[PDB]
Amino acid sequence: TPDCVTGKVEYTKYNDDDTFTVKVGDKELATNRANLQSLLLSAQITGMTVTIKTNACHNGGGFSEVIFR
Amino acid sequence: TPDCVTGKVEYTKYNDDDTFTVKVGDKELATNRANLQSLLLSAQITGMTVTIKTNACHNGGGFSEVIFR
Amino acid sequence: TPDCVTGKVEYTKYNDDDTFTVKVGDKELATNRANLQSLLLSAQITGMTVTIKTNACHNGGGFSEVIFR
Amino acid sequence: TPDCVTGKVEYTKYNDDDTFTVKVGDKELATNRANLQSLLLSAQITGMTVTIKTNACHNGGGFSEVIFR
Amino acid sequence: TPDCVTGKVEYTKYNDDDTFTVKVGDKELATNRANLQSLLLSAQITGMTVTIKTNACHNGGGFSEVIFR
Ligand SMILES: OC[C@H]1O[C@H](O[C@@H]2[C@H](O)[C@@H](O)[C@H](O[C@H]3[C@H](O)[C@@H](O)[C@H](O)O[C@@H]3CO)O[C@@H]2CO)[C@H](O)[C@@H](O)[C@H]1O
Ligand SMILES: OC[C@H]1O[C@H](O[C@@H]2[C@H](O)[C@@H](O)[C@H](O[C@H]3[C@H](O)[C@@H](O)[C@H](O)O[C@@H]3CO)O[C@@H]2CO)[C@H](O)[C@@H](O)[C@H]1O
Ligand SMILES: OC[C@H]1O[C@H](O[C@@H]2[C@H](O)[C@@H](O)[C@H](O[C@H]3[C@H](O)[C@@H](O)[C@H](O)O[C@@H]3CO)O[C@@H]2CO)[C@H](O)[C@@H](O)[C@H]1O
Ligand SMILES: OC[C@H]1O[C@H](O[C@@H]2[C@H](O)[C@@H](O)[C@H](O[C@H]3[C@H](O)[C@@H](O)[C@H](O)O[C@@H]3CO)O[C@@H]2CO)[C@H](O)[C@@H](O)[C@H]1O
Ligand SMILES: OC[C@H]1O[C@H](O[C@@H]2[C@H](O)[C@@H](O)[C@H](O[C@H]3[C@H](O)[C@@H](O)[C@H](O)O[C@@H]3CO)O[C@@H]2CO)[C@H](O)[C@@H](O)[C@H]1O
Repeated sequence: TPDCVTGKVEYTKYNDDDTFTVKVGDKELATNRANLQSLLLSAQITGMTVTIKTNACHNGGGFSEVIFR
Repeated sequence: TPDCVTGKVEYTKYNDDDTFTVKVGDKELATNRANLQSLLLSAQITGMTVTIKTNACHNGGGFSEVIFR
Repeated sequence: TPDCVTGKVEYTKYNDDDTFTVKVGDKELATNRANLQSLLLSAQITGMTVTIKTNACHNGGGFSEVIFR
Repeated sequence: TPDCVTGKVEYTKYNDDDTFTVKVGDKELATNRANLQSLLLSAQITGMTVTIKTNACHNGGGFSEVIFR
Repeated sequence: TPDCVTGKVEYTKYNDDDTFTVKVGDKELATNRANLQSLLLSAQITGMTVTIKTNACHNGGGFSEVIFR
């Protein structure tokens, strides 16, 4: 799966449908994997660099793959 | 969904019905989303600014949408 | 539900029946809500003040309501 | 249940059968309670003193009762 | 189960199939145990030394056993 955006998490958002949005770089991307919520908030709090891989690389696009560095 | 309140979390409370209350600004709001409990307490401990979006913007109103900054 | 004890968490204990005991103030109180375990240990580690509300305000009494401040 | 060992956690280990081993003092003990995994690793990271209570107080013995101080 | 790699966690990755990859030493290894995701990310953030034991000791190999030191 290709890299879409790499960077620090600017903000996260919990959605009415239980999905979770993350803003990294110039894109807001959303995931339906509940296990990733606490992991992503942890990366945001600690300032980790994350890479989000997705073929839906556009604002509002979905993802499931994330590299935490 | 419109913004209701934005600010640091003053206190959180676990309710007898397993819902979770948060006090931000001048409003106590509650959520039935279990996944938000650990995320909100983490935001409270670390001093994050949160924005709660809800149409029930009154004391005791419910919500599901939260932006963590 | 009336306030029972307010203070820092002195110690916590995981019980054989999966309930969880917290000592706050002059009382040991126990809860059967699994979701509260990680929340309470977090309060203990970070030194938060908690208020436990319960009508069984005696040693070994049960609770479900907790305010994290 | 009698106290078995009190001390700081030296190391923890996740096992193939989903049990979790902890080395405290001179004993390696294991638990089948999944809820204790994140609580014990948190105690390990923060340097908390824990007391494990069990009648199987020997290497490889099981436990479920833990006091976090 | 034999020791495969020991070292600090270089990066972690959440996979489309809900498995979780860790890079330690010269190998990426992945686990299907959900419970390990938060524990491994915590090890990564705090700089713990982990030892992964597995008989599939090759890049992309699976594992379930990990020692956190
Ligand atoms: O969390 C939401 C969602 O994330 C992942 O799927 C993403 C999009 O939601 C999905 O529409 C997209 O589909 C791809 C095909 O996989 C690809 O073969 C084709 O070339 O393009 C479409 C549209 O871009 O895939 C992305 C991930 O790359 C995840 O796979 C999915 O289960 C779900 O978790
Ligand atoms: O966690 C509790 C609850 O939060 C969200 O719902 C909120 C209120 O509980 C709900 O009564 C309120 O409904 C609104 C409609 O959104 C609005 O379209 C209609 O005109 O008026 C009613 C009454 O105010 O909505 C808020 C959130 O905006 C969440 O949506 C719900 O699933 C549940 O989680
Ligand atoms: O986690 C254990 C338990 O906590 C809460 O219940 C507490 C006691 O376990 C329960 O015996 C006690 O019952 C009260 C009645 O609610 C009250 O109406 C009556 O007058 O007195 C009895 C005895 O004090 O209530 C406390 C909490 O106040 C929680 O409600 C329960 O679901 C369970 O989680
Ligand atoms: O997590 C594993 C396991 O821990 C707890 O049980 C422990 C041992 O695994 C169990 O064999 C042992 O049983 C004792 C009885 O307590 C005692 O009354 C009897 O006389 O002898 C046997 C020793 O062979 O007890 C320890 C804990 O004391 C936990 O109770 C169990 O449910 C399980 O979680
Ligand atoms: O999380 C993935 C997976 O991890 C553990 O299994 C590992 C490999 O996935 C599995 O293919 C490998 O199988 C071994 C046999 O156990 C061994 O008897 C034989 O000699 O070699 C094969 C191939 O290497 O075992 C490793 C762990 O050593 C875990 O056991 C499994 O449940 C699953 O969680």
